Amino acid sequence: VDVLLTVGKALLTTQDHHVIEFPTVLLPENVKAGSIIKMQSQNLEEEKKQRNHFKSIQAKILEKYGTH
Amino acid sequence: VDVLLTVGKALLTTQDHHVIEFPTVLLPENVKAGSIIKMQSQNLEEEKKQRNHFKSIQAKILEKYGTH
Amino acid sequence: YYLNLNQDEESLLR
Amino acid sequence: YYLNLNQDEESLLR
Amino acid sequence: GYQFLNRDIFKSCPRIMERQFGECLHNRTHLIKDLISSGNVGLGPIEIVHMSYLNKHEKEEFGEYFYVTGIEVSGPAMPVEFLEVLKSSKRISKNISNNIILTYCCFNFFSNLDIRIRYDADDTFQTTAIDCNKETTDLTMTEKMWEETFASSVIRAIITNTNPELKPPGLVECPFYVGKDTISSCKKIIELLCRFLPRSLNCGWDSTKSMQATIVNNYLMYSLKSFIAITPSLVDFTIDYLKGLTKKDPIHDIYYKTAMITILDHIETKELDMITILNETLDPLLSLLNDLPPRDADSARLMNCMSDLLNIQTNFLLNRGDYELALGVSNTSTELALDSFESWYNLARCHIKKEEYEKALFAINSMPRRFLTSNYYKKPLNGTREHYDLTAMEFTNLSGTLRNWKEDELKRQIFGRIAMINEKKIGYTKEIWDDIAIKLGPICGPQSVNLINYVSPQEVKNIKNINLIARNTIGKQLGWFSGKIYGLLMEIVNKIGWNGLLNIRTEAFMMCEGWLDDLFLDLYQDLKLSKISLSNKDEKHSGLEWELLGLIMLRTWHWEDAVACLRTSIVARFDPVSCQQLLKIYLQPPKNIQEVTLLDTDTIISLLIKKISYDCRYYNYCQIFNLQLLEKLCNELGTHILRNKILLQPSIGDEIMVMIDAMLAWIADLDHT
Amino acid sequence: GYQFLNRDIFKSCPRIMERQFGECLHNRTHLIKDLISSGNVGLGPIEIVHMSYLNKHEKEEFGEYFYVTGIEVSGPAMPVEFLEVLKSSKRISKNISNNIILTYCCFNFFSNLDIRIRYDADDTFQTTAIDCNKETTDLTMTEKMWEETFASSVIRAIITNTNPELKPPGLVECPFYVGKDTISSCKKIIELLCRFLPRSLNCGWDSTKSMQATIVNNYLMYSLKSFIAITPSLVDFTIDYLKGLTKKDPIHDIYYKTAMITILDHIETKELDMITILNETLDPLLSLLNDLPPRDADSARLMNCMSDLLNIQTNFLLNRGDYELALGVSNTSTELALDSFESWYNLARCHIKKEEYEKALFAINSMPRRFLTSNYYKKPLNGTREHYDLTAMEFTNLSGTLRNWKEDELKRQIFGRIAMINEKKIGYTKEIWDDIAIKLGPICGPQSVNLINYVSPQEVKNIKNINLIARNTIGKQLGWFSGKIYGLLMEIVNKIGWNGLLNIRTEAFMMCEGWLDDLFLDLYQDLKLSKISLSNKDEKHSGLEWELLGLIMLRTWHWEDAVACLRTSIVARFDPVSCQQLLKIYLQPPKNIQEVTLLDTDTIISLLIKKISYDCRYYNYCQIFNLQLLEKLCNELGTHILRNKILLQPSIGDEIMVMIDAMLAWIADLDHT
Repeated sequence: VDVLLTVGKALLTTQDHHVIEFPTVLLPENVKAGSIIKMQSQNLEEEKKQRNHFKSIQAKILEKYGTH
Repeated sequence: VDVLLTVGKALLTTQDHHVIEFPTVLLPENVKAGSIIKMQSQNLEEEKKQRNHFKSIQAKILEKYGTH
Repeated sequence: YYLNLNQDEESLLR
Repeated sequence: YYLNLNQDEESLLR
Repeated sequence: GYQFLNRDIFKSCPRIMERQFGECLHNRTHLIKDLISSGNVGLGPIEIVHMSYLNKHEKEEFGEYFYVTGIEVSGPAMPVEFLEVLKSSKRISKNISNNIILTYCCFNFFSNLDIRIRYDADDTFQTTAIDCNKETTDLTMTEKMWEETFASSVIRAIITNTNPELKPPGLVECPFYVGKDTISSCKKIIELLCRFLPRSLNCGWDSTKSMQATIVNNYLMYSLKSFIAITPSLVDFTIDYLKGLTKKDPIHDIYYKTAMITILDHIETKELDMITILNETLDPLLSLLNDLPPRDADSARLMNCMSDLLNIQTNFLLNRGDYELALGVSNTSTELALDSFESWYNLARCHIKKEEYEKALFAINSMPRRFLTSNYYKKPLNGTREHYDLTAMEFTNLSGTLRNWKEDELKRQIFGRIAMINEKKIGYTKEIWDDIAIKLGPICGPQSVNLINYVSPQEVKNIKNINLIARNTIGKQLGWFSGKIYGLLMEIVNKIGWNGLLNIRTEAFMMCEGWLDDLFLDLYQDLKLSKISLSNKDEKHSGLEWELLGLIMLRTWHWEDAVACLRTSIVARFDPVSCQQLLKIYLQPPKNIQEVTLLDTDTIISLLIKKISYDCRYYNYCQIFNLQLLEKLCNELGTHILRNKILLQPSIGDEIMVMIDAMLAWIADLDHT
Repeated sequence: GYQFLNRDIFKSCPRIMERQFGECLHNRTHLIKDLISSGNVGLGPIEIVHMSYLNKHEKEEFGEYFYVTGIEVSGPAMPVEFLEVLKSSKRISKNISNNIILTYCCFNFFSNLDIRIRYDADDTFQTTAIDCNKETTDLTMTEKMWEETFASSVIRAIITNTNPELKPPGLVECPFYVGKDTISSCKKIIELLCRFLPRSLNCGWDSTKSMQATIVNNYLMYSLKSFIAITPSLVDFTIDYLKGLTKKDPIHDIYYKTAMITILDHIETKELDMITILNETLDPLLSLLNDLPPRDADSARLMNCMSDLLNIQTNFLLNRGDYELALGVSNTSTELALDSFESWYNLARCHIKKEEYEKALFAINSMPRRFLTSNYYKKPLNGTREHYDLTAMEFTNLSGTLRNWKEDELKRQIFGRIAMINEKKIGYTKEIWDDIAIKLGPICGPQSVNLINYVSPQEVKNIKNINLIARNTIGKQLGWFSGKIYGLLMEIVNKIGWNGLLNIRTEAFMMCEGWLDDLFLDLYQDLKLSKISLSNKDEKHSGLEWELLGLIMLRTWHWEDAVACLRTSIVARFDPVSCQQLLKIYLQPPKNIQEVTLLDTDTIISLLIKKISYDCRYYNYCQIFNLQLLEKLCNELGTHILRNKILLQPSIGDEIMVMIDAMLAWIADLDHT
């Protein structure tokens, strides 16, 4: 997604004031009371690049050491 | 920052195979074994927009109900 | 007035 | 050879 | 003048009979220990005077006591003067020893010390500072701790006086604000509270209006605002004094500036000054912000304060119709304090005024959620039951220490185990003291929001509309928290009706809960109750019924009907609860009326005199609220015409005029500076 | 032929004297319970034969036993035949009863049942299945559980035979692979292991080579690879059998295909077939991937397998010089298994070959980290100490059950509490059996990596270079894990020297630890040791010293010096440890030599005959490794010339030729299909 959760801090807050509570202390020391974050994170589009990369390398091996 | 941590999963992994271990089960159900993420997250640039917005609103109040 | 106050108290005593 | 094997065993007995 | 009045008050205190000797002091000490080991002492216990007597026939020691506020404990002088009056004016029989021990107890919640001044029959006194947690400990009194006992007594007297639910029956409230020079006495009190502002977070807070104590929300700030409200001519002096404190103590600037803003709040003359100070206080503060990954416990202390100052700004902007500017402030305020009820409350108000009802209802949803005293008092219940819990020996001892009282007159004024005697009769009127106040009795504590628990059980049972009672009992009571939310809901039904409110609730569900649903149903029933027309083909309805119906009509903003019902509840008998609501309406009118006068000054003055008389009967000689109302009456009538109208009252006499002219003289003194 | 040989082996088994009767069976049962309640049974205990005797003078029961592998437990027939031979060929005295109970125990690790076949003096037998966790339980034997006992015995026999550290002293290893029709017997074994492939994860694994059991890394897969290695003519048959299994059991396709790849691995003829099958196995599998938020315990099972198949691919590509393609595979492999040592190992190899030494060292850093037996055996220590722990009564009983042995000859062959008698003398040569094997004794268990603990203490003390010993003790031993890492480090110093390796270590530090530092220092000391020139101005050095120095030179890839030192250690006495290393070099040469022959076939054949003789002395009649070596010799010499060279050996005779011609006949039978 593409949010922006302002903090009071573990409690975060949206612009429309929906409150998600994350990371009691797992939240960084690079975040502050009344600091703004930019959550999202978890790109599951770049899972097929490496599937392609995987299939490509397998194809090169088969071509070079498998067929005629 | 701007990383990309491939998973085995809590253990994540970089392209150069540095292994950060995050969220034993705090990690989403929208992430998989051998899925790729896109970490960063914590934009501390947009902290001055609302400082400006804050100072601006305070300035409008002072102008309208404070001075001549 | 404090004069009114004193007048009331002077009269309370009767 | 199995013939060589049998020859050895036949000779083991002496 | 004022000394005459004070001595008369000192001679007119009630008497509670101790069951077993010294239980009063041991219970106090135990209460204090529990308060300390519970984390929040707050203001601690009310002051007591304890009297130790010896019956001589029997070789029994026995004790009497009563609760008191308003004695200024600058040092020992004034409590000692009080005790000296008590002993020199004693009237005892032959069987009671002349050797009496008198003790005055004042709790200091700054150091958690209970300060006790003992006064013996040889006219010697000694002061002792007791630490109740460290048990065996007794201390030496410095001028610094004398000053915080002083501040403790003043804060407690103001807070207690302005909150009847905190008052025990028979509480003596002295006029702490009087002295030889009125202005000087008032300045000394104000300067005292101002100098203790850096320690205001240790003064406790009301948890029913705020979750945690804040620089804005604490008893010191409340007490300063309540006292300034009856000294409007000293506001400029106070602001100057606070500015002086910042020069000398800039490390505590946020407290002094917050006090300045609080004082000036709701004063139309000084709106420009308040806004200006708000500006120069808020836009540094915005900067302790950002530089801070350490998160320290002072950051939450200041985010709270910044949030509370924004709420003051938001409320200012809403009241001037500037809804867009208010929403910008209110949104910022809610981020800094998601734990703050007031931040969500004001946010909902912004959305309501902007007719964004769904967003208002979301704000309401996304919103965060008695001193064991009084065994000794028994209610008369309008003369239907006997109120006497003394043994024969206990009565003999009581009479023996009150020899000037004839004994059947004394027994008639005993309510359980306390003798409600008022000797000097300051504030007396026949109508009130010798009739209605004898029935009902003192109207205080949590039950004082209405008269259901004070009248005859038969009068309660004679009410046929059960909802009138069910929507007016003491547990059901709206509470300050949900009373506010109720108000928001009412503000919405005012625009779109109850059915419209329901539609928004499902709109909110579409983007569910229970306690808010309870309010919805309560609101509905109150609205149905509010449209009951309660007569002719000529029935009869008790005063209690008119009162209860009036309270519900107030709740649903039916002002004309409410005032009408409350007034008719007084036509039968005098009704302290109805009276107080009417006085309150006059003092601070509803905002949504077209500048209408619901009650003329002749009606108000009639009610005010009766109310003052009633309060005096059971030892409220402080009466901050009634002072406020007298000041308002002085403002719009002038003091001459006001006093004329007071003299016109049919119940008026010397005893009530002593009280009133003392109040008027104090007010007149203040209009000089 | 083979039956003659088998019966001779059955008549030549040793005897261990039980201290107290039945301790052998009770310890076995207790061991099994501990294995089960520890979670990993693995292969369970080796088979035992227990013999119950009655002394008649004294009315004492007493027992003898010995460990055995290689009896095929298809059903009861073959163990019973074994027991029948034992009893019919007994030679006992008058004091020993003819009533003897014989018991054969074979553990089934598929069902955790210990299967026991009891054979009485009336020639009746009964089979019993014991569950050791459920204690009192005894079961009825189905054909399904007979088949898994069969598979248990075969797997255990292969694994035990190819790992001398798992062997107890006196272990009888039967040639399970012989039969009436050689090819048919071998096919039956192969088909057995193949059909049990879906259950290979329950066969246990070696935890020193892999952290968890995987489809690739488990004892069933290892045993199948080890057996196929001596049946190369049956590879096509096996691949066909596995393809048939996939048709009938496609749900377990990943196991059958993994076996196919494993079998074909390291066979140059079938590289195209292996790569092709690897391709059609890996790029589905890549697809159980993605569709999966559920994460299930089979996903880790398959990620492991996918990772192991990629490692096979990576190793293939490295060996053909295709470093770029190998790195692409190796990077993918490391992601799917960060827990896999082998994935990080191959990654480091990729970087080393690409001369990216820093990245290799990072990979090494970012890498994851005895069956209480043998009381009964006492080492001769080269004839310096007496090895006899029997009581007089225990010896009388032993002699009484071995009546055909003359008693001083019997006592000389007792090593602690086990009589190391070998009656039929299969594999006998005078040089080995009547000299060197009497000293030293069996070379097995964890101490068998060198002869430090087998020679006289004086010979150890006579070594002046302490580092020679310190770098060859048994705890220090490199371990398979760090031996691999050592190899990587050696591969690096080969290119840039040790000082260059240190510079990379700080390069890695610039972007630190302890156990890797230990390897660095060990590596350094080994390199210093490796450049010792060990003679003339003519000193003398023991065989042990030459051996130890040879082992270190192997470790540091000084092949010419290593072979030279190991050979000279054999010039003095025959050295089983040095011999095995030399045979291993011939079987699988180092890759980095310029196709050099370090050992000619005449030298190898000389060593091989002595080694075969030595192994036979203490009952190793299985000898998979030596079969492998004979097959290689047959390949490059032909069987005629090979047999000529064997007949040329000065120690050769009928007894050793019985063994060798049996081995050669088995090999010749396999070259028909």
